[PDB]
Amino acid sequence: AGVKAYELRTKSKEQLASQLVDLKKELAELKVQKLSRPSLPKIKTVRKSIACVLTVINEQQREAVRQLYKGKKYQPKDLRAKKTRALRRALTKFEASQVTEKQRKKQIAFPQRKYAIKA
Amino acid sequence: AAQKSFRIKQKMAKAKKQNRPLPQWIRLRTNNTIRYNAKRRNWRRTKMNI
Amino acid sequence: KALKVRTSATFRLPKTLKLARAPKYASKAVPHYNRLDSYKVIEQPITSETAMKKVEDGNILVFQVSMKANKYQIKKAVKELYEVDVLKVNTLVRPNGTKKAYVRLTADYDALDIANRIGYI
Amino acid sequence: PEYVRVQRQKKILSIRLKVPPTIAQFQYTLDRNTAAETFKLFNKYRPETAAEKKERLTKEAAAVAEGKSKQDASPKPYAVKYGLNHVVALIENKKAKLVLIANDVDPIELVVFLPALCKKMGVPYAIVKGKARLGTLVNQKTSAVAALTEVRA
Amino acid sequence: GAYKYLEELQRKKQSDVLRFLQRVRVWEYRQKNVIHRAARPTRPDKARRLGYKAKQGFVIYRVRVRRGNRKRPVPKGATYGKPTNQGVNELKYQRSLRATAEERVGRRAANLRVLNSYWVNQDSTYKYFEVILVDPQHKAIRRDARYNWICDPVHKHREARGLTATGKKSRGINKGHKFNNTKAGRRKTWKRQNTLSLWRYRK
Amino acid sequence: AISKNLPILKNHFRKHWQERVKVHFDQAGKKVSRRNARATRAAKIAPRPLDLLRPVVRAPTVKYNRKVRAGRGFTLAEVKAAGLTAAYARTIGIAVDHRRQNRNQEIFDANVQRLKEYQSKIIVFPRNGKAPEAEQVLSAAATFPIAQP
RNA sequence: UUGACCUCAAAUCAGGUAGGAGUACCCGCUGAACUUAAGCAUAUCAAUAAGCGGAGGAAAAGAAACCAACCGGGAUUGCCUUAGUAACGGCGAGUGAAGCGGCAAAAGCUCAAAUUUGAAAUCUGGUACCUUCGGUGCCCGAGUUGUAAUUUGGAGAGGG
RNA sequence: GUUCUUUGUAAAGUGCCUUCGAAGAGUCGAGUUGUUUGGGAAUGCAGCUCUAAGUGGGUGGUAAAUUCCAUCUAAAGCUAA
Repeated sequence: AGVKAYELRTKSKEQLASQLVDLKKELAELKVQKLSRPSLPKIKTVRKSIACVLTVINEQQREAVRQLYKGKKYQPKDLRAKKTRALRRALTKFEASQVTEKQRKKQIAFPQRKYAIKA
Repeated sequence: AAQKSFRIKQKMAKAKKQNRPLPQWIRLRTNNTIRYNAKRRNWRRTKMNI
Repeated sequence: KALKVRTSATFRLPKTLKLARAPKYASKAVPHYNRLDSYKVIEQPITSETAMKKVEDGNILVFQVSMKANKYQIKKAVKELYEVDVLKVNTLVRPNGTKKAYVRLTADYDALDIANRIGYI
Repeated sequence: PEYVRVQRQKKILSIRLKVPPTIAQFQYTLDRNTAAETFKLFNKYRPETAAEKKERLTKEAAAVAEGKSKQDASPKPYAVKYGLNHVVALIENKKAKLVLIANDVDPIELVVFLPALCKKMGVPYAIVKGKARLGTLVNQKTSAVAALTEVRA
Repeated sequence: GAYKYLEELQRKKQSDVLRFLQRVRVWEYRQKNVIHRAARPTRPDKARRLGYKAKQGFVIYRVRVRRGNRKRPVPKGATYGKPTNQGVNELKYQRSLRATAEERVGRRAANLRVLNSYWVNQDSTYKYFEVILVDPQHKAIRRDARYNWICDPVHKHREARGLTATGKKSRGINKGHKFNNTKAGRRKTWKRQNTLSLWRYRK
Repeated sequence: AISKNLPILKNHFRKHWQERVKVHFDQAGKKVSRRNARATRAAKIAPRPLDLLRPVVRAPTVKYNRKVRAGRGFTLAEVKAAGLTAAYARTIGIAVDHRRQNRNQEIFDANVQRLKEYQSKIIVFPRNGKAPEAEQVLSAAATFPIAQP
């Protein structure tokens, strides 16, 4: 069988924690029956169900802390867009598009004109 | 020896587990070319150098 | 006015006020759960024929335990997973790289009667 | 400590050596009594701070474009001129009437020519003790130069 | 403008007023560390014409280096080669001492960028230099597009690659026939004229 | 080593020349790249003539002084004589060289006439965005060629 | 006594940054010998290999303290050519460019040096809010030992 | 292609007359030493010593003095193909 990720996201924080304990209890019993039977493929379903609950549990707490740091500077570093080491050190679009006040007048007064040569 | 660090014994445990023959069901797999364990080690035939 | 009276010829760094850390963001913002809980301390019982005879004779439970667990956590997990009293815990590292724990119960409990509740016998 | 010893012997090393006449025209600074009236007269011409400049603009944003004024709603300023670049230019253009020079400028070469420039240009000058006190009347930390161009009657 | 008066005064280095300050300052700089932070530039007019500005992010360091030639290591003087390479005591270290001063500062403050440097004082054993450093991570330099070019990563350790004023002087990068060997790069020019160019249709 | 009469050859192959052999296998490959680069550029620089107008220039060095050659820029005194400013001229496709002068009347009047014929053959589009498109001519040199006097 | 200033420190202070790897190509330092000269020491191999430091998708160079001696060219780079030439060298062995010319590609620029002086007009940070690669308000600070605006020699500025 | 906002008694360009016109120092340069270069009475670089000028200075491939001319504007910086 196995649990479904979409069925777990509709549960509260305590329901997921209580379900994780039951899956851990269920895994313990199968590890006792495993040593007395030639094969036990059922143990894979229980182990991957635990990974599903732990993923949803970690996703809910990460989403909750992402909302209390929302719309403010200095968000924690694992909730930040890594994307590269070097690209993080690169200038932002605002900083890279900065021009001095003197050259701003030259671009306004003398733009690159559009023209063609036939007549 | 007989009074060894944990790091030495950890490599001892790994070398003991790899000292096994091939499982018999591996030879029956489709497109299999492995015939015998070519990385077999024996304490009398060759030393593992820690 | 005069200056300070110094009774020693040695000048040493003054004790300045140390400020406690007040970070503007958490270091990880999600605390990791218990790395080694009761279900990770005890993995599976060891059911070799020599280990089984120690259960009904010496009232000693033989378990395979995590290599990161000490005698404190093994004792705490045994009395929480099975609700028994522990007299002493003896541990060894097996030659295959796994930890083996000899858990002896008190005289108020029977190891054979609770190994049946656990399963294996 | 080393920083305490290096600043005491620096004063020591600077008095055992023969100081050239360009330097040591400092430390003949204005006396304690005379400097009192100098800072009493200069304190009446403090420049506007960041505080009282703001409500000056508010009254100038409601009278010029509204009362059909030519930006003359505020009176002509009377403030002490400060800054090495500004005052040196005022000396060359015969605009300063009294120049105050600090004696404790650490890069002393900034103000060594000021007594010579004031003398040849004929403007009176006074080497005053304390670049920090000069900064107080211009609402800065250090000014090291203080000049007066005009004065009320 | 007072900067004209200091500029003319700094050229009278053997006058009595400058040589007294030279002897006082050479003592003070020697009591401090080899590399130490300078609160303000000793020569404000010299620094500000080299790119220094008086705002947050511009850092001035004072550094002294040992004068003289460069002794080849060659333990006990033996070189094990032709007699033309047996010289040990008259090698001249093709990089200037001012470039060595910049490189020592750039390793201590690795978070900064070396802009320029200038001579401040010297003695028999030590030559003293002041190096102008900028902060590429400060918002005043990240903005203010007159200075944000230093933040783009091609300018990492300019003094270590000879990209500073003293670095290009040591590399000889100028214009004219006198710099034919070194005008686009010594190793690139040599590789250009030591390359056998062969086409599909042989010429 | 020296025998069997032959001209004395000077072959400079006594270094590790085999490490610096450059065979131009990409002569056909890079030629396609230049045409591709020229094609993708012209679409980005919509219908500008892909190159600036350049003046007529007499070469130095009497081996070559008898010829005229396309120069760099239109020699600031010449730009004012044509009736426009240098900063405006750079935006219309007139390359400007500030560091060369005029000491030849024949060259000067040929370059001034070159600029007059250019302004009479352009369609400067307004900044508004009306865009009465004037489908591209890919060369400004093939329209105003350099001719020997 | 109290409050500044200057210099120098301390803190698990608030927020950042540097290391290492890779290293074909690039920017520098350092630097041989085998070999060739039928020996060999200058020379040659070679301003190379090895060693070390520092970058990028290219790097470097780059808008003349240039080439020229002309009826003058006009940033840099690369290719063809100049040319195995001028020249260098027990003038032995060998080494060895550059200007012009044709082409590829083309793009120009700004700081210091000025009194804004009838108004530091400049900027970081903190905080609050908002349309959040930022913006606005407020509050400390930086800064007159000079931050903005104007000007860069092709000019340009004060003025009329 | 459409659409919302007017920036602004703001900024920029050109004509004539008048007064000015600030422009980089242990740097240029020189001696010597080493290294390097095709650069040869010394091409570049570096150490040491000496140390500038303002109708000035650098360069003009033979060292020096004298008299002209030509040509650029160093000792600060950025930039695609």
